[PDB]
Amino acid sequence: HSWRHIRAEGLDSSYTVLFGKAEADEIFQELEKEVEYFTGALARVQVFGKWHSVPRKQATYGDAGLTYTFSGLTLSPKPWIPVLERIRDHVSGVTGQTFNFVLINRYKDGSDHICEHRDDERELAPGSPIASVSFGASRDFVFRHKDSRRVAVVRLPLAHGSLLMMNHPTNTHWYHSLPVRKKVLAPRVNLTFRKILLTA
DNA sequence: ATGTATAACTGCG
DNA sequence: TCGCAGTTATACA
Repeated sequence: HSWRHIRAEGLDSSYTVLFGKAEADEIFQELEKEVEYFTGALARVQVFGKWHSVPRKQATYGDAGLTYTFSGLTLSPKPWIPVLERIRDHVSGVTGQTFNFVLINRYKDGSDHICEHRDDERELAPGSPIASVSFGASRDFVFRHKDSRRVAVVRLPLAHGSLLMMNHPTNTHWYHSLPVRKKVLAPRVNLTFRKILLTA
């Protein structure tokens, strides 16, 4: 059971394949059944002064009593469901890391995507990581650095059943997108777990 | 108060 | 197809 450690100036990440085809497939199907995404008005964001709707499908889940601002739109996460607990318990029992909140993204195909984002936030616990889990289609994850100087970009194929671990830094211009890959045709579900403040 | 960042898009090469 | 340039009008640090 092996890990890859990702390092560049300001960057610390740890990719691994947590799940074999045995359960990752079983879980993927159980996710498609049960996960309820946001629709219409709740699936919208304000970026650069306009409202758009997300080129994907989103959901939030978590412990009771929390709120999460996502790009100028604040909701309360839906209570946990048996499959999300089932996963979280596995991640936690392996990473020794607890989480109260997860943000779920379904991408129907290679043009369903997400845009460059800094985790720069004070909504996360003081020193705590972010666990990114993926199921379905293998898709590229991208890290870009803000600058002024020329240091490279970190591309990463996130496979069916794989865990990516990222540390939250308090001072980093590392942005993360998951760009369009037109050639991809299968669906992809992606759950990033977080530890949220309860102050909200 | 005055600076600065933005989870999205289109139109180029 | 893919990546990079340029947003845009409030929001908030």
